[PDB]
Amino acid sequence: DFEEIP
Amino acid sequence: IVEGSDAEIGMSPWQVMLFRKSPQELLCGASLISDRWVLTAAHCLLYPPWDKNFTENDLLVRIGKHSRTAYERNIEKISMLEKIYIHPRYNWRENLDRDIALMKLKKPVAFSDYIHPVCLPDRETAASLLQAGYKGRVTGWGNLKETGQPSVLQVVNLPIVERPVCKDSTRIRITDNMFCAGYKPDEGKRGDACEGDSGGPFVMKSPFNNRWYQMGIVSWGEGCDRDGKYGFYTHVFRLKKWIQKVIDQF
Amino acid sequence: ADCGLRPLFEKKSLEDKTERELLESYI
Ligand SMILES: N=C(N)c1ccc([C@H]2[C@H]3C(=O)N(Cc4ccc5c(c4)OCO5)C(=O)[C@H]3[C@@H]3C[C@@H](O)CN32)cc1
Ligand SMILES: [Ca+2]
Ligand code: NA
Repeated sequence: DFEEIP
Repeated sequence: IVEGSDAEIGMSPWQVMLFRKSPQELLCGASLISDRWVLTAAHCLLYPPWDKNFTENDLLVRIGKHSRTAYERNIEKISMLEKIYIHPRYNWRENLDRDIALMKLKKPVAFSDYIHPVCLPDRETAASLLQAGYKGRVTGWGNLKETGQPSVLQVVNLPIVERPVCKDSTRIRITDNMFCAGYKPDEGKRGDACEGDSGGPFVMKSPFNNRWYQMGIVSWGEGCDRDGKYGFYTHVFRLKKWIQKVIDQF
Repeated sequence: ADCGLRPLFEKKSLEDKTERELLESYI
């Protein structure tokens, strides 16, 4: 459930 | 962290999240000890029984975080690893003795209100604070229950336990490089680290100079927050000669 | 030299919600 990182 | 509470903003600015690149997931906790060195447990990076053997490019370190899953734009810093150093006498076969590893970052991280290094203890620090009954603090984004994930960093304060009690609670051989902490069944209070929190810091605030010191590393336990069981931690001061050697050489 | 002093707490003389529990245990 991790938001995507740059 | 089981039976803990939400951390306050900037409460543990040395907290580091070890993040697996693929699949994306929380790998372990860790701590910032300088602008380019991060401390964690050896078992977070190397544990043959479970075919765990990470290399520098398998992960990232995320510093300055509060929310577990969100990308904290303008707050957190993401860093890549230059090199991993695992204690050469880490005993993964028997009892996780010397469960410690260092990670050197590719570039120095800038400090901020949310990112700041913790101190490492010297012999006097250890002697003064590492006493049964004295409480330290454990933080992490790990499970909230043994068998359930937090929205934000959790914190719990736990008392160091007498060595005989620690020894009598487990069949595992305990060494001088470990200490245990947690409440006893008759104390009422609860709390423990859990899956996802290992490698994170156990810190104490010196009442002499008002500075936070990392006295332990979340190393192992049997279950999480079970009555009559305690969390075991790597004794940081006992391994400081190795830490210094690595940083002095590389 | 500044290790262990939190910008949002010690540096500005503010205490967190539970640090007193730790101090009280250092008897
Ligand atoms: N305080 C706790 N309840 C606790 C702390 C750390 C762990 C760790 C660590 C742990 O307890 N064991 C099991 C283990 C214990 C003793 C050992 C051992 C393995 O090999 C030799 O001696 C591991 O593997 C690590 C594993 C990595 C993560 O998933 C979480 N888990 C579990 C519970
Ligand atoms: Ca025993
Ligand atoms: Na327990």
